[PDB]
Amino acid sequence: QMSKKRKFVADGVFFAELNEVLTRELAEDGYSGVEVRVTPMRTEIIIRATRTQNVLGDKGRRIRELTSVVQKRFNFDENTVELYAEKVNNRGLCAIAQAESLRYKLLGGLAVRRACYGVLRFIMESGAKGCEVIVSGKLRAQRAKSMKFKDGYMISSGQPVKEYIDSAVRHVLLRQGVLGIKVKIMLDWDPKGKQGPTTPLPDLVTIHPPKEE
Amino acid sequence: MIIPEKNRREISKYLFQEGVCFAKKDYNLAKHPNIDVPNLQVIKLMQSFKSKEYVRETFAWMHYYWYLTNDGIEFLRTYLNLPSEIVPATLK
Amino acid sequence: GRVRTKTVKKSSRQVIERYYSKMTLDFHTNKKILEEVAIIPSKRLRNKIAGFSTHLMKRIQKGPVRGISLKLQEEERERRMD
Amino acid sequence: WNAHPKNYGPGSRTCRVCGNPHAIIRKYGLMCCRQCFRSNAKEIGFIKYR
Amino acid sequence: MIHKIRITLSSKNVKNLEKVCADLVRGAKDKRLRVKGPVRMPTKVLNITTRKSPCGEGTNTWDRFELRVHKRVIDLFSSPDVVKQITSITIEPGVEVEVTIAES
RNA sequence: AGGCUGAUAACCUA
RNA sequence: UUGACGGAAGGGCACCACCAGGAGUGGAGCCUGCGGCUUAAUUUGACCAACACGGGGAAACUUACCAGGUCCAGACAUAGUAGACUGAGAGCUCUUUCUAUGGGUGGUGGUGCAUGGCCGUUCUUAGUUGGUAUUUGUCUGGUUAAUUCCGUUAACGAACGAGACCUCAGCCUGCUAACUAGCUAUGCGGAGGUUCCCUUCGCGGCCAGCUUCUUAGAGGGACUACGGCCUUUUAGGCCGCGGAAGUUUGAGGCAAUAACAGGUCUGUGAUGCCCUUAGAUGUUCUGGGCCGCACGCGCGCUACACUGAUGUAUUCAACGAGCUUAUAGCCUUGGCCGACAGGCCCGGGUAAUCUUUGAAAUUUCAUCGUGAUGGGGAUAGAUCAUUGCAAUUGUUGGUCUUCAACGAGGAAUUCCUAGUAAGCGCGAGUCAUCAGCUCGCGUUGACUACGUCCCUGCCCUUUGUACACACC
Ligand SMILES: *[C@@H]1O[C@H](CO)[C@@H](O)[C@H](O)[C@H]1O
Ligand SMILES: [K+]
Ligand SMILES: [K+]
Ligand SMILES: [K+]
Ligand SMILES: [K+]
Ligand SMILES: [K+]
Ligand SMILES: [K+]
Ligand SMILES: [K+]
Ligand SMILES: [K+]
Ligand SMILES: [Mg+2]
Ligand SMILES: [Mg+2]
Ligand SMILES: [Mg+2]
Ligand SMILES: [Mg+2]
Ligand SMILES: [Mg+2]
Ligand SMILES: [Mg+2]
Ligand SMILES: [Mg+2]
Ligand SMILES: [Mg+2]
Ligand SMILES: [Mg+2]
Ligand SMILES: [Mg+2]
Ligand SMILES: [Mg+2]
Ligand SMILES: [Mg+2]
Ligand SMILES: [Mg+2]
Ligand SMILES: [Mg+2]
Ligand SMILES: [Mg+2]
Ligand SMILES: [Mg+2]
Ligand SMILES: [Mg+2]
Ligand SMILES: [Mg+2]
Ligand SMILES: [Mg+2]
Ligand SMILES: [Mg+2]
Ligand SMILES: [Mg+2]
Ligand SMILES: [Mg+2]
Ligand SMILES: [Mg+2]
Ligand SMILES: [Mg+2]
Ligand SMILES: [Mg+2]
Ligand SMILES: [Zn+2]
Repeated sequence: QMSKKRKFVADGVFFAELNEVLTRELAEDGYSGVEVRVTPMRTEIIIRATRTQNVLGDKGRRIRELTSVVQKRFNFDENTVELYAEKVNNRGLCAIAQAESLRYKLLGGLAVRRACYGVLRFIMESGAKGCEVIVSGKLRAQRAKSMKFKDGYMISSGQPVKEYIDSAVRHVLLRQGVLGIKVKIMLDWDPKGKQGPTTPLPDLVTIHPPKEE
Repeated sequence: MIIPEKNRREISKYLFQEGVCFAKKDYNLAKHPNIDVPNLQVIKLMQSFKSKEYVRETFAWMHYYWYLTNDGIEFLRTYLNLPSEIVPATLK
Repeated sequence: GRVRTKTVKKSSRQVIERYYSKMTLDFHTNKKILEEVAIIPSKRLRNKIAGFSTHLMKRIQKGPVRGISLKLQEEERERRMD
Repeated sequence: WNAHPKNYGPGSRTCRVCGNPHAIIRKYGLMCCRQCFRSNAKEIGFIKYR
Repeated sequence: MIHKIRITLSSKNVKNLEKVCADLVRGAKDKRLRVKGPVRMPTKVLNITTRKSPCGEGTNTWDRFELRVHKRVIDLFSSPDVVKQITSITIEPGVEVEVTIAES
């Protein structure tokens, strides 16, 4: 038995470490996040990935390996933890998925200008209020510089950034050094709460149209 | 790395019995938490498998994560001399 | 200082444009009207809009204002000139 | 080999994320160095309010 | 026959914690059980203050990190089986439910 | 020797 | 043409500017960081925006440095065939029962002027940008903390920053409701005073009641609303009632464009190239060093006393933190032993439950009496205990003794506008032991101003320019 303070910290450290382990094991499977749903008699781990068919493996072989190694590593009782793969509903509104998408294009050899506009164009087609892609490093010359690709709406300051901005940072290990990818997607107000935050922007005021009855 | 033949079997037995293994990057640790073999001998032996593609390696937060591959299962069966119908726990 | 920004001034004029009949010269009644006829995210923003609109209602009483288009008031002026 | 006692002091403790021995945060049992904690703070559940 | 059962709820999310507390009190008022609570313990504010810079150069700026823990205590006067029925409902994520027989 | 100056000269102090 | 600059002009602005002041710092002793010197080594980064900074309070470890001894923790692939010494029997013999080649791996090795990320800074100011050489938009004027607004108008309509926003604090005798928070009443009991009665204290009641005090959810509350006056019909400003609150109520968090060869390769299983890789720059072990002392500098601590020191009596916080239970590893009550330091025993607490019944300055009475004095407590001797595997180059904590400079600090210079400055202590980080540091917390509680552009800078406009590496 440990105190509440340490138990909550220990739960946060488990989530942070699990995400890192999956971020590297499932790097090339579109890994976009994880949700840890601890319940009586069972803790459920839901893995979000754009390409779920590669996370499950042939006849679920890989998802069973991940479950087994996770249970042993984190001192779980056998058959008391489950891993479930899941697909990202709107791949173009997830910055972590777009940052990894841009990463593999650059590794493959696609030009930076062309690759960054492909992501920028795809995100705006998916129904985003705006987007911004930044690539930094040794692009062609020995000296480093930054290229910024921006489109649409964006905010930087205040509380709304936490709810409306979806940002990710990734490193690309190229032959001449490391490029830095930053994808920053501004979401749109979704009252249903699925595509974006349900709470509106603080400065957005809406006047109801009067009725003639 | 001169692993005793008795310790070598335990690693292969455990690795074949369960298609995954893990270790903390701590060479001083006396015993592996899942095998009597010393922690270092587990890390070095599965480094040999990694170079022969018998396992797939992941590292994060000071821990190794190894996963058996199809070739690794083929090799371990001959080494352990077990019936061809037996498979690791992850394949069932 | 206490200068109202475009958010407060713009919203206040729109409210008075299409709810001039409902609005009154009382701040406390006007801020209950804004809850009914508008979606203002924060209470502090709602108070500033209600206070400035109440200021604009007093302006309209004495005469015409620049950025507010009151159709019924406009029709009265047209009849006067014609 | 590794005979020297390692029951207390900086040499006994290391960062759980990176393994570095410096600037370890031991409060609440975090056992992370100050640089790794700032990177992982949001995921752990810590937040900046003021 | 009737015993004072103590239910303790902990969470970082206030809205989820308050939602589960209402679901339990309202779920027990349907069975006409006597309910004491929810009692809100003082909020625990874990605090880590750390240097922003990964090196020691520049103005010494600090980040104050806070992790708030909210705790609720509900006492239900009923049998363990009935309480097990009320608490068995699905609980919101991040809310930790803990049922114990009050030592009185 | 200190101070003044980003620094030197000049200047000021001991 | 755009910028930058000007000992050019105009407008505006900032306690990292000044003014009016407060506390000081600079002088003394000491603590700690930097340079220099010394050294086997005294590892190293950094020079407004380095110098109690690298969370860098190093006994070992840390550790990068120095003197030495080990170990392989050299995957994979190819081809070949009891003694002597010693710091220590560590290794090497005795006794008992791998070698090339490529290719890797490790490295607190080098390059932050090859990089990612993060952070600092320009820059706390209000600034920046599309669509339809460069410019207009983005403005003469008024106004604002604000490129904030009102208006002007060859622009119109938008995007960022600002504001909004989020957190904490301030009001609620209203809502929700509490045996881990209390109050009031009542019952019983103790003590005092006059059997009732009165004062006071203790205990009890999940069927005394209740939520003022405490806790924390949901809401409410301020909008400059109202009055007077001043401003252009404006935007707005000054004063005032009421009000918990009338500076965007207070304080923070977040925070644009474009930049810097700013810092970090010594946070990282971030990383290119280079170096090294078994007489190793890998790793570990022993010992020393990082602290070494003619000297210069920076952040500080303690002081020079009577508005005090000492000895009594007395008395009021807030933020927070806490264990593997092994005899017991964390915070520790109570009892006993001891002058102290500390020790033994029974326990509580994984915590609004136990530590926590929880400070100091101050208040109060006495002593001291202007004397470097009972101010000051450096330096030093003797001795005791605690942490640790280990205390010497004193880890720290006690006891007696020793009793230095310092009598308010030159040129110069920092911070600060209200629960603030200053004083006063407390928790947390580091942590086996060690706080003169840092990050927070409360307690006591002011002087002065409500301005200005004189100094140091900043923003906008006009203007000059032979500057653009941009007046260094
Ligand atoms: C990737 O997509 C998930 C979808 O749930 C979203 O939650 C993350 O914010 C995004 O990065
Ligand atoms: K002084
Ligand atoms: K400093
Ligand atoms: K950099
Ligand atoms: K009595
Ligand atoms: K770095
Ligand atoms: K490097
Ligand atoms: K570190
Ligand atoms: K002394
Ligand atoms: Mg904004
Ligand atoms: Mg803001
Ligand atoms: Mg001023
Ligand atoms: Mg100054
Ligand atoms: Mg002055
Ligand atoms: Mg002083
Ligand atoms: Mg001096
Ligand atoms: Mg001095
Ligand atoms: Mg500055
Ligand atoms: Mg050392
Ligand atoms: Mg050593
Ligand atoms: Mg080394
Ligand atoms: Mg390294
Ligand atoms: Mg640089
Ligand atoms: Mg109350
Ligand atoms: Mg409220
Ligand atoms: Mg800026
Ligand atoms: Mg440089
Ligand atoms: Mg040092
Ligand atoms: Mg300092
Ligand atoms: Mg004295
Ligand atoms: Mg008290
Ligand atoms: Mg004396
Ligand atoms: Mg020390
Ligand atoms: Mg320090
Ligand atoms: Zn770390």
